[PDB]
Amino acid sequence: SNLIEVFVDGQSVMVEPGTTVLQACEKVGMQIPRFCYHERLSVAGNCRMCLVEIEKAPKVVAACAMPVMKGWNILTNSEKSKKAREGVMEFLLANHPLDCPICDQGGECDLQDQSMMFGSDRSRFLEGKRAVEDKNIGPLVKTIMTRCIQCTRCIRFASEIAGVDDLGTTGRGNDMQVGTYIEKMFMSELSGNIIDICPVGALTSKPYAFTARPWETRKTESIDVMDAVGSNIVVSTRTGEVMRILPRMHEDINEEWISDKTR
Amino acid sequence: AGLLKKTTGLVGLAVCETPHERLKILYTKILDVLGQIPKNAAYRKYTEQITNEKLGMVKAEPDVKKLEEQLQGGQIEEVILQAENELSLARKMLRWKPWEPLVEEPPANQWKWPI
Amino acid sequence: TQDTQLIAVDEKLDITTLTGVPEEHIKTRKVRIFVPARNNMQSGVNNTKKWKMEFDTRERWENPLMGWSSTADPLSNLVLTFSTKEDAVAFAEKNGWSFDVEERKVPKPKSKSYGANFSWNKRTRVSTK
Amino acid sequence: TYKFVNMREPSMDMKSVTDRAAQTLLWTELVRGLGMTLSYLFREPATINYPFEKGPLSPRFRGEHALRRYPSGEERCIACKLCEAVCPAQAITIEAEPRADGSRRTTRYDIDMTKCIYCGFCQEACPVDAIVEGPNFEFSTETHEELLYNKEKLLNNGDKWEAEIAANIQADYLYR
Amino acid sequence: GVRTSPTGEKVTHTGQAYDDGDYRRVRFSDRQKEVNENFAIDLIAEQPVSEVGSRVISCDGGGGALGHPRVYINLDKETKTGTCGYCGLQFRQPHH
Amino acid sequence: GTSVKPIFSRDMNEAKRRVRELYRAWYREVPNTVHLFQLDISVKQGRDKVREMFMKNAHVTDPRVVDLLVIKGKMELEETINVWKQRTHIMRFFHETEAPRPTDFLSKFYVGHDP
Amino acid sequence: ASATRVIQLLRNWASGRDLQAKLQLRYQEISKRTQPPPKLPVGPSHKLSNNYYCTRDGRREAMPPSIVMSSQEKKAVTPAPPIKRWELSKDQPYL
Amino acid sequence: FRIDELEEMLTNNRIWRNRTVDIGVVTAEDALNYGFSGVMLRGSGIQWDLRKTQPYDVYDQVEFDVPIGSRGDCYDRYLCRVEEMRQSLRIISQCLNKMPPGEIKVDDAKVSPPKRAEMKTSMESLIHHFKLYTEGYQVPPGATYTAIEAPKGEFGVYLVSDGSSRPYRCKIKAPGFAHLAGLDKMSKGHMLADVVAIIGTQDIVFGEVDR
Amino acid sequence: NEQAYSLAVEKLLNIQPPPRAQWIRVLFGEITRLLNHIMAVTTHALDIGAMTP
Amino acid sequence: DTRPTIRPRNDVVHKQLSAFGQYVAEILPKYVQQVQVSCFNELEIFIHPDGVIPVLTFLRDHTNAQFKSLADLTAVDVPTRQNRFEIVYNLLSLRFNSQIRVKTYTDELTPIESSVTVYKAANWYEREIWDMFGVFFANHPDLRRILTGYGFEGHPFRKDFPLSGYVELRYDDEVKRVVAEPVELAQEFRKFDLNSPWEAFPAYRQPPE
Ligand code: SF4
Ligand code: SF4
Ligand code: SF4
Ligand code: SF4
Ligand code: FES
Ligand SMILES: [K+]
Ligand SMILES: [Zn+2]
Repeated sequence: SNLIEVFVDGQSVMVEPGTTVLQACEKVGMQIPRFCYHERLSVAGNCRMCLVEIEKAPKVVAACAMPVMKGWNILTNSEKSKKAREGVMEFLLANHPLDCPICDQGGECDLQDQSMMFGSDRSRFLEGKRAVEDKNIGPLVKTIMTRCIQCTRCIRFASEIAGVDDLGTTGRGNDMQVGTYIEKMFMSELSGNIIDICPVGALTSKPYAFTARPWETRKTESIDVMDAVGSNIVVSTRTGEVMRILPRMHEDINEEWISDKTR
Repeated sequence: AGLLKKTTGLVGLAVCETPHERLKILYTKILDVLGQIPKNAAYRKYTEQITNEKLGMVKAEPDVKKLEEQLQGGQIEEVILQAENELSLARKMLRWKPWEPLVEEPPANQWKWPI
Repeated sequence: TQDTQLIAVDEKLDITTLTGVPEEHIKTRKVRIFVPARNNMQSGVNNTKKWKMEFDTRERWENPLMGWSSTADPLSNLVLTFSTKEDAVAFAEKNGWSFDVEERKVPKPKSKSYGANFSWNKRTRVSTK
Repeated sequence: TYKFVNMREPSMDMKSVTDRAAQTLLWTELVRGLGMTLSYLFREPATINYPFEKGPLSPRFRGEHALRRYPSGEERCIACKLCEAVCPAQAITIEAEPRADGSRRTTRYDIDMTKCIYCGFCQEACPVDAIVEGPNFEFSTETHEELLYNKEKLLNNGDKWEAEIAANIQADYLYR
Repeated sequence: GVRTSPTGEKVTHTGQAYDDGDYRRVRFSDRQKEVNENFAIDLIAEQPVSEVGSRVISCDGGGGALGHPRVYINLDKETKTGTCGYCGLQFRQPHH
Repeated sequence: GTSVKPIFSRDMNEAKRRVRELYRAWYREVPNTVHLFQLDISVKQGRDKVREMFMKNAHVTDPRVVDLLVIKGKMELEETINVWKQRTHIMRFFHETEAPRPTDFLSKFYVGHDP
Repeated sequence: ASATRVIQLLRNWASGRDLQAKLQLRYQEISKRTQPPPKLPVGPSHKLSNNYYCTRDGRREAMPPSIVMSSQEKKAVTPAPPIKRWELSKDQPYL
Repeated sequence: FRIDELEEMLTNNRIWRNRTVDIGVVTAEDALNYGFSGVMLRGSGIQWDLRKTQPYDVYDQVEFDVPIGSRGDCYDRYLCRVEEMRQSLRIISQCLNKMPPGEIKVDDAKVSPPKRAEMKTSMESLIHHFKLYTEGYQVPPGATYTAIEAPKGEFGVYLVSDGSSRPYRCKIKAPGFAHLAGLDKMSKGHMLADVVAIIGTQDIVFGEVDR
Repeated sequence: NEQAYSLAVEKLLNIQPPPRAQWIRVLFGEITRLLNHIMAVTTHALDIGAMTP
Repeated sequence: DTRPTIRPRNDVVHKQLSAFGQYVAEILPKYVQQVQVSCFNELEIFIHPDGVIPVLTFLRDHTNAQFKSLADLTAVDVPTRQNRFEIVYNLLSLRFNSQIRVKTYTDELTPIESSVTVYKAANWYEREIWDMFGVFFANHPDLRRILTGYGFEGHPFRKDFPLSGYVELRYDDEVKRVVAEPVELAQEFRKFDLNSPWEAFPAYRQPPE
């Protein structure tokens, strides 16, 4: 047909033309660490953690938004790729505030996990960090915007998924702040899902706020009954008590989102 | 041998006052047993090689102290002990017959160890 | 080729009585196998690449002392991993637990292109980055 | 290298055999030990007068757990639950909550002393030096329930053994 | 502050207080319900609001390495007082 | 697949034979273990417990499984005979301190959530 | 917990040694228990430059077990060269 | 000065030897097949010691002689233990004199917790400590049998890790297990006082054999 | 025992302890050797009858 | 040096052990299935069960092999594989000091022949496996239960066996003895969900399908 052969660090795979590099790597099993690309959301190439080395290519390219071409052995584990990941994360993890014991994302932070896997083990940041004032956007989402990494996932979720285009960015440079400028009231029926798209604890669940560290809660699959949609969910229960409800992936019922009423 | 060594140093075995003929007879016996073993078996090749080498050196050098040195097996008593064990092994697996191909393959993925 | 006095044994293994599990734990308990869905709070994937089996949750009462989570069933915090669901189901039947099967849900591969973020007429044009 | 321990075979001259016969008959090594023990009898007895005098300790001594607090009086524990995830015996249990002020303190913080194995893992895990093990070892109790501590009991422990813990931490934080 | 229950028991800083029937009060007869008086809720409120004049303020909780991890709170909002999440001291701009 | 390796017994008949003298030994044992261990069990209510335990695994039909139960009962027999076992372990089969457990669905509903 | 010379000579003669050189006791010679604050050193990879973890990871630089032979004229080889013989003790060969 | 003091009380004493000398001999050949290790081997006469042949850590740079037994009996093993005391003192002197300047934990923070100073000041150290005490260092998949010369005998761990934050199976080779396994052949005609003189240099603590 | 377990663990990790860590390890393992041999000899003498050692 | 933290690599021992692995593979092709040497210089031999006695004897007796010490004997239960239980024999050489490992597989019922004769140390170790994994050993001199309590059931190290077991024991005055009761914990074991969902080691990645 039209399937083009593309190597990944050696072995070759059959790839549909127009497929991004990261999807081609996922076809084998190895996954690019990312913060800006969500599978069911538009791409932005923003986190720059999606950088990877193309074989016989001078500069690394972003696997999030890169139409793969003929051949193109994807050197996932190349030394230059590791160095690019290290530097990009060092930049990401410079102004990040020292809230891991106090941030609810702790233990399932993504950023923490990438630091464990592909990141340094010491900080050379000798200067002061940046602090951003909090913008309240509801009794439903806890907001600590000094922890944000400007991955723009919340903005794209607001624009495409929810459709309420009120969550945006402000300013420029390192003082760029993602929020609502006006003290507006983000009250869509899908607002709670932003808690699960934010890689860091910048946006969290207010009702559940610091009730359990998520490495303790057992997870049991079930079905939402608040609506006739019957969205697949997972109940996180610790010590014989329900803490919260998270969306389960189904691709036919609820994708990976649930309503705030369900959540 | 001059003054025969009193104790080898290991209490599990005593001193053989006439070790050279012991090396000779045990080596000849195990060479016979390997002569039994079919030619194609790699065991016969390897063991005949090492044993004919050992017999050559023991019949060449008649000083016991140098015999241990070029025999790299410590005191001659543990050497004839190991020779008896080698004889026993060859005899025991004469009828075990391991030269045949593998009995059967392991079932599917029985050795991969990421789970 | 592997002569050890082999005997055709058609009926499936009944190691149940060998395992020592009590009668009501081997009969009443219902175990399900599944691929654990990834935590939506994370984008990591390598936790939905195995077949885990877990048992029905039982009573969880609070002790009079500190309101702890004392329970009675020992096979509550017990989860077993398996490479393929066939191994898991074989283990389940041979042990004798009533088993339930859920198929391995995997993400459908969607066509994604950055050129969709902009357009001349398509609705897919973004409004902010 | 190695040394043979017992190959010193004896000689057989008249002097050596007479000496050995005397030692066997006129018990000598017997008298040797009998006189050594006498030397230990007249020595200074090693004995510490408990409880008037206590054994020497070190600033790192691991003992009764306690919950410290900041100089302002606010408890240091922010309920990160790191200590609960660390305790090999799972003797620690926390329930957290958004307090009236807001600071995420523990609704429940109990350490099961009978489950605890006194390792000091909790204190080294604590990122705010909230949980610590005080120098106290004199808490042998009568009832099993007395050992099962509570959040209030831990706070009282941190408020009783406090100058101790502050002084020990001041003398040990550089090592750790 | 510590207050007495309608039964007479001393309430805790978490708000725990065994109710009227509440058969689990025989544990306290011939004994006492151990409660700590030094409530952390109010022992941080009376502390003065620091008036350091800069946009973003560092806080380690005092004692340097002995304090909490260094956090940079933002003294930006004019309508409230910034506070370090770990310790709780309220920091504010000196009325701009 | 269907072909498998035995432990001792070739067919249901010979394993059926092994359980026979296992019950033989248990029968001849029960009275003098009652006497030796100072059991509060009586002779008849000793034998019927053996009978009920033998009937407990009535459903087993795989041979190898039958060899496994017979050898485990053999270990049980050695543990009992030479007084390695203790009186409490002997009583363990008899459920004294264990309260009676209801069977009907109605009592199960009355007690608590349990199938 | 030193003694009289009359007893001091009695215990030494009974013990057949000069034990005053070192007793099982421990007097003022012990280390002080108020040592100054020690400035602890650092490790090798403490520089702020050329400390890339890619060229320093140990866990990541571990390959799977190298397969030698699978079910799917060389001479005889020993697992190790024969171990040599140790030397006798120069200080005290025989106790 | 007290090690020799113990020696003089026990070594040359008539009844310490008589109760112990040449009771329960163990043949050197039959010792190693029985899985015996440590002084149990050295008492019989095999020149084997993991501290020298397979030197873990810096034991190779340390000079020391081992006590090698003569008759393989109880008394030879006891003398080997005491000479091991003395060689231990010599080793202690050697390591005391030559300790180098350096850190205490591996500089790599992903496997060892970071120092408390960078904990409370640096992002990387905070995250690494949080995950290390939350998850821990995930170990690459693989199986090892690590053995050292524990004072009882050779002590080993068969640690097999699947490739996650948790181990898959650790097995304990304790020096006393094979010892008690062979304890039947150990005493085959000696009196009861002899079997209790045997379990002494058998030095069997019932915390590791039993696991 | 801690030396054995730790050595296994960072053998898996292809990591070596710093030299000072090795020296502390061997010094304290030898102190442990002294402790354990004292156990064996003294308790053995206790069984045999000797109480003073 | 440049790598002060990474453990030293000893390739000479690796090549020499690989040579001996080819040796032992050629000598006994009947039972050997797959020999490989780990990165940290530790060789493992995967043999068919029927070779428990022969291969070990060849490793115990052969002049050029010379392994007479049973360091330990262990089973590693893994429910996934068809024959769940795998038995590891650890041998140490004296003349040619080195550590070798031979590994065999068996399920719950298919017996595996008992070494004992090849290594009389195996006996107690042997019993442990039977008393701890259910792996019965053919013609073992005395395969009685060794570690667990009297009249026990199951085999605890089986991964399906619960951590807390099934039955505790305690005093009962009603019968004036220690009695066994079904498990009822005072506080349940919290099973923490470790093993972060991000890939750790790209080298050991499982191939797809
Ligand atoms: S969101 Fe920020 S503060 Fe929270 S765990 Fe992640 S890095 Fe730490
Ligand atoms: S607030 Fe959260 S989702 Fe939005 S850009 Fe920042 S990190 Fe991303
Ligand atoms: S010492 Fe502290 S952290 Fe360690 S087990 Fe005991 S209570 Fe838990
Ligand atoms: S580690 Fe310290 S701060 Fe965290 S929960 Fe435990 S005591 Fe509180
Ligand atoms: S995926 Fe490359 S930056 Fe978001
Ligand atoms: K989030
Ligand atoms: Zn603060």
